[PDB]
Amino acid sequence: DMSRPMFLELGRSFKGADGQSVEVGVGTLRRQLEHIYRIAPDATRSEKDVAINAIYRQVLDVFAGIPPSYLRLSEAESKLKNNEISVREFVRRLGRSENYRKRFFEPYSSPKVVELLTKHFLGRAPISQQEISTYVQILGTKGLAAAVDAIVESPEYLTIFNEDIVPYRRYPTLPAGNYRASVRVNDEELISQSWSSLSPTYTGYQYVT
Amino acid sequence: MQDAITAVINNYDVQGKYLDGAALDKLKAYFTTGAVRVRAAAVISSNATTIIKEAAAKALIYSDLTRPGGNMYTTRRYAACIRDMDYFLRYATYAMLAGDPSILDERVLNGLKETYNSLGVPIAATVGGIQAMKEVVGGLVGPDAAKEASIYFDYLSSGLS
Amino acid sequence: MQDAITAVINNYDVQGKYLDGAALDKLKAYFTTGAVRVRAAAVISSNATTIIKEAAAKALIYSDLTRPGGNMYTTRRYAACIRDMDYFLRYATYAMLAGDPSILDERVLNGLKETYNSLGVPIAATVGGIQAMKEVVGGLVGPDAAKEASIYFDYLSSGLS
Amino acid sequence: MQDAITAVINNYDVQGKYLDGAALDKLKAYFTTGAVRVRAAAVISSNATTIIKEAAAKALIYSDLTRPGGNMYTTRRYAACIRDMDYFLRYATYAMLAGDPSILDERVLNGLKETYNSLGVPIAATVGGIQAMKEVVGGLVGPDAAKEASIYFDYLSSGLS
Amino acid sequence: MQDAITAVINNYDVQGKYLDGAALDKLKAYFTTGAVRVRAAAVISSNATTIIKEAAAKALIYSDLTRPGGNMYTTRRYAACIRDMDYFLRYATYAMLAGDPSILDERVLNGLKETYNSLGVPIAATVGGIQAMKEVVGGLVGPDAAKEASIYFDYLSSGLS
Amino acid sequence: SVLTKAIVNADAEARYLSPGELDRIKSFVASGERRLRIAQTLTEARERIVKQAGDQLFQKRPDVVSPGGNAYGEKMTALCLRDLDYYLRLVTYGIVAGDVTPIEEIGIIGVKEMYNSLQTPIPAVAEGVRAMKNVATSLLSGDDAAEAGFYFDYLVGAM
Amino acid sequence: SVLTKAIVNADAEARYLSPGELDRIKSFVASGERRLRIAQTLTEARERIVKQAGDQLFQKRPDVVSPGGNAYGEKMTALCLRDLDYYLRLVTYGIVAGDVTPIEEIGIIGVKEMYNSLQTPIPAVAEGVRAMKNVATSLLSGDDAAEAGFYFDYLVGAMQ
Amino acid sequence: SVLTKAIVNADAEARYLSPGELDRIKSFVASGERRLRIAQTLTEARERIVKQAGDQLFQKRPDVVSPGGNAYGEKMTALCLRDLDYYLRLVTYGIVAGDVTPIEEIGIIGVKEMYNSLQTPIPAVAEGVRAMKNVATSLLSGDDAAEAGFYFDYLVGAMQ
Amino acid sequence: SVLTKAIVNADAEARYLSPGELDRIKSFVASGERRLRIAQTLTEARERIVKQAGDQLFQKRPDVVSPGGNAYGEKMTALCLRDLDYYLRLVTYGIVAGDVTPIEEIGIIGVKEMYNSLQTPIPAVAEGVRAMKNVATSLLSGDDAAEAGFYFDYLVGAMQ
Amino acid sequence: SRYFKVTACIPSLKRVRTGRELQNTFFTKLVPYENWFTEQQRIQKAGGKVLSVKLFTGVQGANTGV
Amino acid sequence: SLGSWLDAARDLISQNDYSQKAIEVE
Ligand SMILES: *[C@H](C)[C@H]1/C(=C/c2[nH]c(/C=C3N=C(/C=C4\NC(=O)C(CC)=C4C)C(C)=C\3CCC(=O)O)c(CCC(=O)O)c2C)NC(=O)[C@@H]1C
Ligand SMILES: *[C@H](C)[C@H]1/C(=C/c2[nH]c(/C=C3N=C(/C=C4\NC(=O)C(CC)=C4C)C(C)=C\3CCC(=O)O)c(CCC(=O)O)c2C)NC(=O)[C@@H]1C
Ligand SMILES: *[C@H](C)[C@H]1/C(=C/c2[nH]c(/C=C3N=C(/C=C4\NC(=O)C(CC)=C4C)C(C)=C\3CCC(=O)O)c(CCC(=O)O)c2C)NC(=O)[C@@H]1C
Ligand SMILES: *[C@H](C)[C@H]1/C(=C/c2[nH]c(/C=C3N=C(/C=C4\NC(=O)C(CC)=C4C)C(C)=C\3CCC(=O)O)c(CCC(=O)O)c2C)NC(=O)[C@@H]1C
Ligand SMILES: *[C@H](C)[C@H]1/C(=C/c2[nH]c(/C=C3N=C(/C=C4\NC(=O)C(CC)=C4C)C(C)=C\3CCC(=O)O)c(CCC(=O)O)c2C)NC(=O)[C@@H]1C
Ligand SMILES: *[C@H](C)[C@H]1/C(=C/c2[nH]c(/C=C3N=C(/C=C4\NC(=O)C(CC)=C4C)C(C)=C\3CCC(=O)O)c(CCC(=O)O)c2C)NC(=O)[C@@H]1C
Ligand SMILES: *[C@H](C)[C@H]1/C(=C/c2[nH]c(/C=C3N=C(/C=C4\NC(=O)C(CC)=C4C)C(C)=C\3CCC(=O)O)c(CCC(=O)O)c2C)NC(=O)[C@@H]1C
Ligand SMILES: *[C@H](C)[C@H]1/C(=C/c2[nH]c(/C=C3N=C(/C=C4\NC(=O)C(CC)=C4C)C(C)=C\3CCC(=O)O)c(CCC(=O)O)c2C)NC(=O)[C@@H]1C
Ligand SMILES: *[C@H](C)[C@H]1/C(=C/c2[nH]c(/C=C3N=C(/C=C4\NC(=O)C(CC)=C4C)C(C)=C\3CCC(=O)O)c(CCC(=O)O)c2C)NC(=O)[C@@H]1C
Repeated sequence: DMSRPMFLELGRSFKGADGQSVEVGVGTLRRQLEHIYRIAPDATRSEKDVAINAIYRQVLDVFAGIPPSYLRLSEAESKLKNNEISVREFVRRLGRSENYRKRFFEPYSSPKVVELLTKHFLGRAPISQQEISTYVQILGTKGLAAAVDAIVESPEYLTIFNEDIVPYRRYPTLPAGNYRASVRVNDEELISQSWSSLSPTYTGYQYVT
Repeated sequence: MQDAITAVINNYDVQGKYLDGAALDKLKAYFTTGAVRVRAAAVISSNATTIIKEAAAKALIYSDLTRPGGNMYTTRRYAACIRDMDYFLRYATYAMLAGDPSILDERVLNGLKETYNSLGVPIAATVGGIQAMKEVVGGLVGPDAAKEASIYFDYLSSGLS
Repeated sequence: MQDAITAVINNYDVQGKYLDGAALDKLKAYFTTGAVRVRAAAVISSNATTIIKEAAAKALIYSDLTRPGGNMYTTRRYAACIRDMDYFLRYATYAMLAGDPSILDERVLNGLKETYNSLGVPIAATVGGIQAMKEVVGGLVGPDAAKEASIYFDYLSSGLS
Repeated sequence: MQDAITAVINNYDVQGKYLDGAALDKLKAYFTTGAVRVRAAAVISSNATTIIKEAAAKALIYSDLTRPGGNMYTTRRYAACIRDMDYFLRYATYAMLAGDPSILDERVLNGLKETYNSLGVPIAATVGGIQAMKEVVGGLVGPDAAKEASIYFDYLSSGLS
Repeated sequence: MQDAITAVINNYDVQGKYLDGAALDKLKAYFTTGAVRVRAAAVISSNATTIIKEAAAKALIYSDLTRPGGNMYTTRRYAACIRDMDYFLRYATYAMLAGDPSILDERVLNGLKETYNSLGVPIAATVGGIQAMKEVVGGLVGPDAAKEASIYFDYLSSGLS
Repeated sequence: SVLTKAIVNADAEARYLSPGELDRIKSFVASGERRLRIAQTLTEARERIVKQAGDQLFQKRPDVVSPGGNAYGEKMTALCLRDLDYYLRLVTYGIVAGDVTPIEEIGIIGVKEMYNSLQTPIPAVAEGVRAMKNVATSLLSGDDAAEAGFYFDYLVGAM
Repeated sequence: SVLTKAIVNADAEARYLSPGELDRIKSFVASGERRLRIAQTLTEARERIVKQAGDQLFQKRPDVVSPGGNAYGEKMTALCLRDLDYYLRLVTYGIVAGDVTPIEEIGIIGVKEMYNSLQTPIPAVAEGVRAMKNVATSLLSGDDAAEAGFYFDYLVGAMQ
Repeated sequence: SVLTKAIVNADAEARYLSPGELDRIKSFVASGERRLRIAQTLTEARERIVKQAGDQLFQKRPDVVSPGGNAYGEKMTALCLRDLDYYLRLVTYGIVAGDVTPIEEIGIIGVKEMYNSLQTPIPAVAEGVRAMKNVATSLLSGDDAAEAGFYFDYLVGAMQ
Repeated sequence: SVLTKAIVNADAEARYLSPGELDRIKSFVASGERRLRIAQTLTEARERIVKQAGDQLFQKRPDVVSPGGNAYGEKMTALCLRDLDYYLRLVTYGIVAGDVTPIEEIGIIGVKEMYNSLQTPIPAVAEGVRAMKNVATSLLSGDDAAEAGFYFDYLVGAMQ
Repeated sequence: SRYFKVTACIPSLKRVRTGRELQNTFFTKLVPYENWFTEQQRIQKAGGKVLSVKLFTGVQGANTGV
Repeated sequence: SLGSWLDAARDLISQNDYSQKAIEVE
């Protein structure tokens, strides 16, 4: 538009409404919902306990974000608060724990077990069928614990989190298909099975009368 | 997520428009409501445990659900149910402060229905429990606050159903 | 991924056949082309940043996309677009060396359409940007190289569309 | 970490004493200083890159360190050194707001000497760089602010040495 | 790690010197031996399992070590010992190709002694096993390579002792 | 404090303080003198707050101070009052800090464990804090009272 | 906004909003009316601020408006001014929000990468923002100017 | 192939191919014509190589061709020869590729586990491959034989 | 170097060096004598190369040697030449190593950050290296020049 | 099970990181025995140096209870 | 010692007897 200073005219938007917003593609939320936590020895107990709670909530999928006491592991927590072990070594202990095995290994099938491993430690969906096959062969030939040890030992693990950072949800995008997959595993695949076998719920009795 | 202030800003940013008086009026509206909301949020946080207990008594417990075969039967499932109730209450409080329901759509409502269906959690009863919480909350917060509080509870219920 | 040499080998391995003269001829064909491809790849790598800049100037920038409301509006989205451009360029270079389009299907093309659709990225504009890069690349590499380079760029564009 | 306000509280809590007028006076002293500190912090953040450049020019660069065989030789080492300088500046600013040196001990100072010794980083030169930053900062912040700022820089330097 | 070529480069880089005739002579000395080393490495890799068997037979087994009370008693500890033997062989081969012992310091000798001391692994027997491997290898690789291979095995042994 | 909280978030994100974070510090330091006044009032009236709240508590829960009850006996009754005094001191610390960090570390984390061992009933400690709120609030101006109330409510929530 | 930031911190802690966090929200809502006025002033004077700031920037750095420089030519000079206008708009949004979150998502993330492709020098851009602050400060009341300053400073800090 | 390996390493680093990696590709394309000739020679002589190698292996190890041994009996002996033929085919593929990557997927991964189920002794298999190398080397020119040797050695190393 | 890179990849896989990797080592040692000659030529002509390249760069970009520009003034111009000399020395090291590993550690990692503090413009630096390549190419034989070009190109790519 | 106490110092030689990496750089830690061999290798490949190793728990040369 | 509590607590016990009130639902 003539009579209008050119710098104003170049900024104008012809589309107006019906145009994309800041929360359109990746969006603002998933960033800034990600906190790097590092435990410091000096840190106050209230600071330390927020990070410990974050470990529990990533690795055991504690949506509520505050572990129920039976889920906690206390000796490991004391060694972590003493700075005798690293956050990485605490995460390794959690996976070798029995609560891990009952909630995540025993109900699932091995290919789903692997998906849950990468999600729980690593923050992402499995990258490839070749990645799935290696971990499945570990589970079948050696423990659940040996598979837990492999991911934490993995180079990916060591680049993104090293020893100090608590794992976080990261939606990569570097490999192909991983951004979609990691959205589906972190945002839609809420856990949908019961860990316990006993006292199955009857379908009826939906309404409360 | 988005809040009321950011929602105005975002609408103007897609237009590329600087903020104008009409936009400013919407922002002004939020700022008057704000003080009330803060007070309401503190009330809810302090009485959160009570709110859940009352709501469960009103809808969930003394029912077939608690009796054997019911989803809320077994201590593990009872505890899970009150855990979920607490989540919903906390997020509703966040939404009320924000003045926008977006947060509910993002964290609370995502995949919830499908998960519930696979679990066998009864949606209707859950909705009933949300509505029960709303009534209890309404009393505590007081009438002016209650209207604001109600919309977020209603938003959750509609999403779940 | 798979390259021209491995592609021949794999085809003979499923047959269980030992390598024969006809197979050898295909391998021989790749080996003559190879030297040219290596030179082209080095050119592209050195001029990569410039190639992207020129291609953006030709298609993406000074447009509605950059103007407010457009998907390349905001620094975050602008940066993401030029990042994707760089990926396409890098993978096309890999494909040209390999002499096979398979790697593009495995690493670039798989899931791209669906991802773009969820994001709201406009495919047509992206294709346009790839075509722009091809033209710029064609100039730098020189004619003999350009023909080889073009097929991989075209393969990407067709996949996206 | 600990701040001035919490430091008073902690001292009274170990005694078991309720807060008294003398304690209140120390708290009151911090509250008057506070406004000045906030202004100083904003100045430092805006001029941070400049502060580091000036300080490096004064002490680190045009020296044997930058010349081959020096610790700051190679781009990787140069970049690491200016990264450390930025850390020191940022933490000193945090300490100045807090009004307590504790955070420096907890995060910056702890393990630094041992790490430096294994790396081969020269402590004396580092200290020199911190002292240089202090002088530059002093100018920017202005005199009243400078006195407060100086003590935290001095605390870092003494810890490192 | 560093190899022969990078050892020269690093030595000149700290001085900031362009490569000179003396430097060029050292590099030439490596380049002329290179082909021989490659052949030796292939021999060792193909015969690796045999080399370890022969070396154990000559120096470790049929002894008190393998008998109860000995460190290589139990399948677990026998397996650990021949695992370590395998690495020593592999790393010595890497060193021989590189023409530099640095890799042995960085990735074998460092923290091996401390681990061994805590375990109580008997050093003399280990060194004996390394020396035994050296003797075996010399035969296989032949005149061209034997001298070159030997020095890296000797370097390992002297590091432990 | 407010300061600690702001700094900790910044350090984690490895950044200088945001304009928002700076603003919150400014607001807090302006409020400082008022906060100190609120704390002083409660400190002065400590003995009264504890005692009057104690009396209400014993009326509300006769059982605790009954031969069957845990709190029964003078020594036990003193301890229950001592506890109330401790909690009141904590509240004052919170007010001056402008946040709960001090309160939380000293009095709420691990609290469930300690009282459960003692067998003192927590579903009643909260009531004692509520009681204390009512007394304390009556010695404060309306604006001051509201500020003080938040901290009391936090305690009740945390138990 | 202040609200968004507070909620996000609470979510991470998995807690209801703290008394201190609630107090911060209260302060923001009180300040809001003043903030709106400050933003309105800048909006009205926008055309002048951009123009004056541009001139100062070009005086500070002849090079950008020179054959070598990126800004050289009418179209390019306009674009450089357009960018300054964009940053001013963002600052106004920031002032009303009480936080830089709006500013940061639209303008400071990926900014280095965008400018590097364009080949625009980042330090010059920062100078233009500094220039804009000086013009804006003169129009604003002293108290208002201080508030506005923080947001301007953040931009300068983010891209330098 | 050489190409595949180079691309894969670059992709992991997320970088364009290094000058050194490009040089290696150039060298490989020059070598390729010679490599094709070497492969052809081995293919032509394959039937002879397998037979001669078989004989040597059985002479080297009586046990395999003994009632206890796995190779014992006509069917079993045929299978052992078939295996030798398979490994020779793989070697030829490797020579043209310039890398064992193709060989490795088809022949070296899971080989221990496969043979262990069959109960065939792995060291004997390795001996058969060594035998094949000796025959093959004699047919090949000295320079050609060295190239071929490496690929044969890799197999022997993998089955160990 | 070529050697270092091969060993490092093997060590990561915890395997002995592949036949392909061994072949690449063999090729490199054959190439080495030629490489040494190329490096010597550049070393002898170094003073001239740096000087001529500086000339061209300043001609191509007046701005850097202008009051606004970083290079302006004698001392500054000397430092800019010193930088060019550093990069030339690195390139020579690269040619003998057969890889950019030496170059990369000393010169390409953290380079953006270093130059940003100095405020030196990175694209100009890249131009200087391009200039150096053109001078170097003229002195070198055509085949030699191509080899040298790759290393120069890598630098230009990295400083971008 | 046996456990090792290990001190190590690790440099970042491939990249320059802005976030505070001191905890990663100097890390005394307790490692299960079965993990240590992998963890030693990892430190060596990074070009870290292993300053100290002590066996915290477990007895040297024990045939059982290991 | 909690001396102030010790005297105040007995003063409270003497002034009023809790052993009759009985809990009130309220
Ligand atoms: C540029 C020509 C066009 C454009 C691009 C654009 N892309 C995104 C976001 C994403 N881009 C990808 C795509 C890929 N990931 C891969 O692995 C591959 C194959 C190698 C590709 C090509 C992904 C997954 C994302 C999302 C995650 C991320 O940001 O990393 C955006 C931005 C969306 C956002 O909200 O940031 C844009 C703008 N869009 C245009 O306007 C151009 C036409
Ligand atoms: C109680 C009788 C005495 C007491 C105890 C006390 N301990 C700590 C802190 C720690 N306690 C331990 C000890 C262990 N952790 C373990 O895993 C085991 C072996 C199974 C033991 C026995 C540890 C490691 C800590 C430090 C870190 C942590 O909290 O886990 C304290 C707390 C000190 C603090 O402020 O953190 C106390 C009070 N002290 C007494 O007063 C009693 C005499
Ligand atoms: C008796 C020893 C104590 C006591 C009991 C009590 N319980 C309730 C109410 C409920 N108790 C349960 C418990 C269970 N549900 C389960 O699935 C299991 C495990 C198999 C248990 C044990 C439930 C579900 C309820 C809620 C009501 C319902 O059944 O739907 C009450 C009533 C409290 C109320 O207000 O409803 C009481 C009194 N109370 C005591 O004080 C005794 C020491
Ligand atoms: C209470 C009113 C009703 C009820 C609840 C209930 N929920 C579960 C199990 C799950 N609850 C969830 C829900 C969420 N996970 C999330 O990530 C989110 C959103 C972010 C929510 C709100 C999930 C995923 C589970 C599964 C695993 C888990 O417990 O963490 C149960 C237990 C089901 C079981 O068989 O274990 C119950 C009982 N059910 C009722 O009957 C009430 C009407
Ligand atoms: C010339 C092409 C451009 C230019 C160069 C320039 N550099 C400086 C100052 C320094 N340059 C370096 C660089 C290096 N140190 C290293 O370790 C390496 C890798 C081997 C390099 C490349 C250093 C460290 C300095 C700082 C001073 C010092 O060395 O002690 C200047 C001086 C400017 C100043 O000091 O502010 C200049 C001019 N500048 C241009 O504009 C040309 C395009
Ligand atoms: C600059 C004034 C001097 C200089 C610095 C220098 N530092 C390193 C390497 C490291 N520096 C640190 C220091 C810190 N990391 C932290 O987390 C903190 C506290 C917040 C500090 C202060 C660390 C841990 C490293 C190692 C890894 C890293 O990059 O962080 C180097 C590089 C040495 C090397 O070879 O790795 C240098 C050069 N050296 C000088 O010469 C200047 C005087
Ligand atoms: C007999 C069933 C088979 C057989 C045995 C055989 N063993 C050896 C040599 C050794 N055997 C062992 C075994 C052990 N040491 C231990 O610590 C344990 C666990 C408690 C065992 C079982 C050892 C260590 C040796 C090494 C030599 C030594 O005794 O120190 C041989 C000779 C090995 C050689 O290569 O000469 C033999 C023959 N072999 C068969 O064929 C039978 C089926
Ligand atoms: C064999 C020649 C002698 C022998 C070996 C032996 N070693 C161990 C245990 C370990 N060996 C290592 C060593 C390494 N760490 C490294 O990083 C490297 C370089 C690649 C090496 C070689 C380690 C870490 C361990 C402990 C963990 C593990 O078992 O993997 C043992 C076992 C000791 C025990 O008591 O368990 C043995 C027996 N000892 C002998 O008797 C031979 C003389
Ligand atoms: C002026 C201070 C400096 C300057 C600017 C300049 N910019 C361009 C081109 C573009 N600038 C942008 C910037 C933005 N898009 C966004 O989303 C935001 C945040 C809201 C910004 C600030 C964009 C997208 C472009 C690309 C072209 C387009 O808009 O479509 C140019 C011209 C392009 C060129 O390189 O020729 C210039 C000159 N240049 C300077 O050097 C000044 C210091």
